[PDB]
Amino acid sequence: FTRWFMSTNHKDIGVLYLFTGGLVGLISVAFTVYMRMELMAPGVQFMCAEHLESGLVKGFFQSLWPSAVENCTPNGHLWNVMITGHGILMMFFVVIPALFGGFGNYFMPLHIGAPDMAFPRMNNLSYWLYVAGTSLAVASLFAPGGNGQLGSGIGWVLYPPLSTSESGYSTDLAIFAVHLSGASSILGAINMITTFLNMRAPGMTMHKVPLFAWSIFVTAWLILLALPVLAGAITMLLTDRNFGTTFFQPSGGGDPVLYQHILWFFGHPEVYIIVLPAFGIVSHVIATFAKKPIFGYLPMVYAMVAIGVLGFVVWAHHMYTAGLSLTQQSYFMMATMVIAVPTGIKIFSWIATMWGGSIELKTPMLWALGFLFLFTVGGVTGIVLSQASVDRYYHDTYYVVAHFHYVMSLGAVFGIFAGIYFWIGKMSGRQYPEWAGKLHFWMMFVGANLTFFPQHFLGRQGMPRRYIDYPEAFATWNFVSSLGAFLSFASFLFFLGVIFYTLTRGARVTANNYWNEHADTLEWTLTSPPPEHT
Amino acid sequence: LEIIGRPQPGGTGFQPSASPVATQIHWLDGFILVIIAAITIFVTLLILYAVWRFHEKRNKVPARFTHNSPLEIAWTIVPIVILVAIGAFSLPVLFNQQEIPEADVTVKVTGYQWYWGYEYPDEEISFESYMIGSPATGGDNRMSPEVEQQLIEAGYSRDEFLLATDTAMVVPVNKTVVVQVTGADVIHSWTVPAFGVKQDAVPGRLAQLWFRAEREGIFFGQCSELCGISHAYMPITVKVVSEEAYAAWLEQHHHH
Ligand code: HEA
Ligand code: HEA
Ligand SMILES: CCCCCCCCCCO[C@@H]1O[C@H](CO)[C@@H](O[C@H]2O[C@H](CO)[C@@H](O)[C@H](O)[C@H]2O)[C@H](O)[C@H]1O
Ligand SMILES: CCCCCCCCCCO[C@@H]1O[C@H](CO)[C@@H](O[C@H]2O[C@H](CO)[C@@H](O)[C@H](O)[C@H]2O)[C@H](O)[C@H]1O
Ligand SMILES: CCCCCCCCCCO[C@@H]1O[C@H](CO)[C@@H](O[C@H]2O[C@H](CO)[C@@H](O)[C@H](O)[C@H]2O)[C@H](O)[C@H]1O
Ligand SMILES: CCCCCCCCCCO[C@@H]1O[C@H](CO)[C@@H](O[C@H]2O[C@H](CO)[C@@H](O)[C@H](O)[C@H]2O)[C@H](O)[C@H]1O
Ligand SMILES: OC[C@H]1O[C@H](O[C@H]2[C@H](O)[C@@H](O)[C@@H](O)O[C@@H]2CO)[C@H](O)[C@@H](O)[C@@H]1O
Ligand SMILES: CCCCCCCCCCCCC
Ligand SMILES: CCCCCCCCCCCCC
Ligand SMILES: CCCCCCCCCCCCC
Ligand SMILES: CCCCCCCCCCCCC
Ligand SMILES: CCCCCCCCCCCCC
Ligand SMILES: CCCCCCCCCCCCC
Ligand SMILES: CCCCCCCCCCCCC
Ligand SMILES: CCCCCCCCCCCCC
Ligand SMILES: CCCCCCCCCCCCC
Ligand SMILES: CCCCCCCCCCCCC
Ligand SMILES: CCCC[C@@H](O)[C@@H](O)CO
Ligand SMILES: CCCC[C@@H](O)[C@@H](O)CO
Ligand SMILES: [Ca+2]
Ligand SMILES: [Cu+2]
Ligand SMILES: [Cu+2]
Ligand SMILES: [Cu+2]
Ligand SMILES: [Mg+2]
Repeated sequence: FTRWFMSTNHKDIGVLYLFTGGLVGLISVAFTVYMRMELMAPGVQFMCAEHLESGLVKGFFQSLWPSAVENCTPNGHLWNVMITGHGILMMFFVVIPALFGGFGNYFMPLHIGAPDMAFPRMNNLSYWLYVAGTSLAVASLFAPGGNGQLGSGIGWVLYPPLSTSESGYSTDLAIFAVHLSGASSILGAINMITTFLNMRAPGMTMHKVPLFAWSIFVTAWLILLALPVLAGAITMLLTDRNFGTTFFQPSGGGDPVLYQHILWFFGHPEVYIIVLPAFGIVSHVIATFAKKPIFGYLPMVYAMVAIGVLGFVVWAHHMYTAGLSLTQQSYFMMATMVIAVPTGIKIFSWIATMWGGSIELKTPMLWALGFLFLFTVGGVTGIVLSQASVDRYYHDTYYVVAHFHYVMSLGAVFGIFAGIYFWIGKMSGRQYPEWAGKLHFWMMFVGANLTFFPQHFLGRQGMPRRYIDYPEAFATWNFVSSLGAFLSFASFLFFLGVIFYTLTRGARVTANNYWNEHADTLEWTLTSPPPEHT
Repeated sequence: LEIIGRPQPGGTGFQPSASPVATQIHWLDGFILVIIAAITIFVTLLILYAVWRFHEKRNKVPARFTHNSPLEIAWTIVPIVILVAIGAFSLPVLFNQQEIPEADVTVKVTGYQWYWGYEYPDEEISFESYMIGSPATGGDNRMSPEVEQQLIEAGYSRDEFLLATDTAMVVPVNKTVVVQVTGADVIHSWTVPAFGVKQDAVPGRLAQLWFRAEREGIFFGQCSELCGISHAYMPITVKVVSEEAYAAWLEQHHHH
């Protein structure tokens, strides 16, 4: 029953994180469907202030049917609350819990030959803090918030003075949610690092550790430095809001830009915390289906270390228009460009792994090959954005939105899907139907590119971020992007059907290693599923 | 006045340039776009070729190499070289952008929730600019028969809804304009795509930007820092006019 939720075993905890991250992902993806319904056409047709005067279930269902513009008073606060909830859920309650809490907890001990993590009760606590934080984030949506409505419409990074002046206590709930997510991440990281350092199998030297376990190890270190700094930033928001401090209020001598330095000191590392475990999965998947050992194992490890270190000295590329000196803009621009070098080494080494292999195009490999192409698309627009003189035009436009959905939704998320199809047989004892995996891949690949590639055009044409409505000239590519989002949502509902089918009636797995001998890490020597004592 | 600084239906490129700084952005971006498109096509072709050439039915026995020293040196040095080339062209543009020249015209701009305040300190002119269709003009941030008639009466069309304001920032062509930007309540951001300028309007700070418009016309921007409920509804209209038409506008404001 609920003895799933009480387990301390790293495999059980990993599975909780994976299912929960997927459920929260469905919530946040559903928000984006509603967002793209409103952005499909200029004029506001869905987010009408008139829906507020009904109940909370009457108003909900009215909100999903378009109104005529003359019957729809634009409610910008609902727009701002949706995109804020969308971003907060994704960045704190979906992809890192899936990759780090999910695949990290399940497979890193297996990959290093550890029977369990150093602190199993602390690992179970980490999961409950994650659920608590998620619950507070969702609760904030229904709490008294800005403009005498419900929810915080302040953006996922909570900039003051907007965040500190938002009425209600919704924003305080969102700050507590983020606090709880940071605690979950730090506990997880403490467990990862201790287990990696102390509980490796004797005879597994550190230079025989699989790349995925390396990626979880580096990620855990980034968390330990970045998340306490975030806890400081948002506690200062909480005291400016509630305890009379003036850290970010100019009337009391404070400076709103100070918050941005502290937030982004966490905020850039956050995205390398997202993507590094995806890098690790891609290395395991490509080696398996190219039937060839990973090219340049030691450069792969060093590149992840370099990326993680460089990730701490680039933060002000999020602040080129916030009043930075020309000297600061020049430094942060050049520091940011360096990250392309270790990332390129990993992209080229993945291609070199395929080169001369015997390539099998099964579903996990499709996700990994899509990752290589789409993460590169997103990575190079990041390099565009590092150029402060071009970012002057692109900052706070949909060009930025296009950039970060390519690296996250077409990149890190492709890693998540690669992992699920790679490992669902190993975790469950049941195999996914191959044709459905491939159809899921192609629907997502077509839909997600239709969603986000036209957002480059919108950004180049000057469409700002965080807008409920837009000038008529932006209609064409917003319509295309919304169609892509609807196709992608169908792909995701299909995927959930594939998972339901797989876990209830999928073909029984008979082999310890149902792939091939080039899946050469320790989980493939165990049964499918592995024994209770991992 | 011709409407120049605005998005166009189905557009995929930048808004037209009307300043030397905007022109440099177009050149720098186009240069980088050719590079990253080459890199991306190259990466994509390598993957597709590898999949075709080394598909399991075509190459049944995989190789086992994991190193290639000349190739790994090459694929570390060439990226560094490419980045240095980009930075070499992009740092000059950045310096030209951020070094404030001597002003011919000075405007102080204040972002409010949700509108902009303009002050010309040399001229003792001040006014506020609201979106046509905002509550200030009797609307509620949506198109309506009244709003389209207001747009028409002000010299615009329904297509400029969410861009056109009731008053415009008027400046002379081919003169250096220095804009001082601050925020009154929360952070806003003042921008004009056609001029290649954007500067956050931060409460407690006065930041500067500059532009020199190289042709007359109408140029639009939109508030570019999420500021609350009508973030989408506090745009920017700049009218670039002849030196003589600029003076005529100044004189229309002179109280006798
Ligand atoms: C997975 C998450 C993720 C990842 C990995 C990245 C990776 C990068 N990002 Fe991104 N980014 C975000 C998520 C991510 N980002 C988010 C969420 C925001 C917005 C935050 C907000 O405001 O809400 C953001 C915004 C953001 C900004 C601020 C823009 C603005 O708001 O105006 C900048 C500025 O430089 C930036 C740049 C980069 C760079 C240089 C990389 C590099 O790490 C990329 C390196 C990879 C490559 C370059 C491709 C592979 C390399 C090669 C093939 C070698 C050859 C290539 C060259 C020589 C160029 N991104
Ligand atoms: C991981 C991060 C992530 C992901 C996956 C996404 C996914 C999507 N997002 Fe994004 N988005 C953000 C992070 C992400 N987003 C952030 C940080 C912001 C900024 C918020 C702000 O401005 O403050 C943002 C803002 C943002 C905007 C701009 C809002 C604005 O400026 O007003 C838009 C516009 O359409 C958008 C749309 C979408 C759509 C249509 C999808 C998807 O529907 C595309 C299709 C994807 C899928 C169908 C599946 C995704 C899979 C998972 C999430 C994995 C689930 C887990 C398991 C399966 C274990 N989101
Ligand atoms: C995949 C799962 C979920 C997918 C959900 C898809 C929802 C699609 C909504 C249908 O389109 C909306 O509703 C009306 C029928 O299309 C249109 O009315 C509109 O008609 C005109 C369209 O130009 C507008 O100007 C009017 O403002 C407006 O009321 C309008 O175009 C559009 O907003
Ligand atoms: C969007 C969501 C993302 C998808 C996530 C991927 C799905 C994860 C795999 C399912 O989890 C496994 O299912 C098995 C069910 O067969 C369990 O085996 C177990 O079954 C018995 C109880 O059912 C136990 O006593 C045994 O220890 C063990 O063999 C096992 O514990 C459990 O972890
Ligand atoms: C929420 C929106 C979701 C929209 C999703 C749209 C769903 C489209 C379903 C298409 O129908 C399927 O086509 C497959 C064609 O491959 C068939 O598999 C067949 O072909 C496979 C590939 O050869 C074989 O492995 C199988 O034996 C064989 O069932 C499969 O049975 C059949 O049902
Ligand atoms: C919005 C909700 C979306 C729902 C998503 C549902 C996705 C999962 C569908 C899997 O479909 C099954 O795949 C099998 C292929 O793996 C088929 O077996 C077929 O093919 C096998 C393999 O050849 C044969 O042995 C079987 O007898 C034969 O029925 C089977 O018919 C088909 O139904
Ligand atoms: O656009 C030309 C630009 O050149 C100079 O700026 C140099 C600077 O002097 C150097 O220190 C270098 O590191 O940065 C800039 C790169 O061009 C002028 O000083 C500057 O005013 C001028 O705009
Ligand atoms: C059932 C969970 C998915 C939520 C769908 C998002 C639509 C939200 C509509 C907002 C209505 C405001 C009252
Ligand atoms: C002409 C009357 C309106 C026809 C369009 C209705 C579309 C409603 C779509 C609702 C989808 C909710 C998920
Ligand atoms: C009692 C005020 C809140 C204290 C939180 C920390 C403030 C110090 C700044 C630290 C910056 C992040 C480490
Ligand atoms: C814990 C890291 C905090 C982020 C650094 C804050 C730097 C403040 C620099 C202010 C620069 C004024 C010129
Ligand atoms: C970017 C990923 C593309 C990978 C190409 C896959 C080609 C699939 C050919 C069909 C193989 C049997 C269905
Ligand atoms: C296991 C063999 C199945 C063959 C590939 C199925 C996927 C077909 C591509 C569909 C593309 C639609 C978007
Ligand atoms: C490279 C991904 C492309 C995704 C499709 C977007 C459509 C682009 C069409 C551009 C030309 C239309 C006139
Ligand atoms: C001009 C009216 C456009 C309305 C079209 C609605 C398209 C909805 C498509 C949903 C597709 C889901 C895959
Ligand atoms: C490699 C991704 C680059 C995304 C930028 C798309 C820009 C399209 C250029 C069109 C410009 C028309 C002049
Ligand atoms: C607004 C007119 C300027 C247009 C700039 C086009 C420059 C393209 C740069 C191409 C460089 C290739 C190496
Ligand atoms: C590898 C990083 C390249 C640095 C580059 O941007 C500048 O230093 C070129 O002047
Ligand atoms: C163009 C006429 C100049 C009028 C001048 O007196 C005013 O701008 C100052 O108040
Ligand atoms: Ca709409
Ligand atoms: Cu960053
Ligand atoms: Cu504003
Ligand atoms: Cu704003
Ligand atoms: Mg901004």
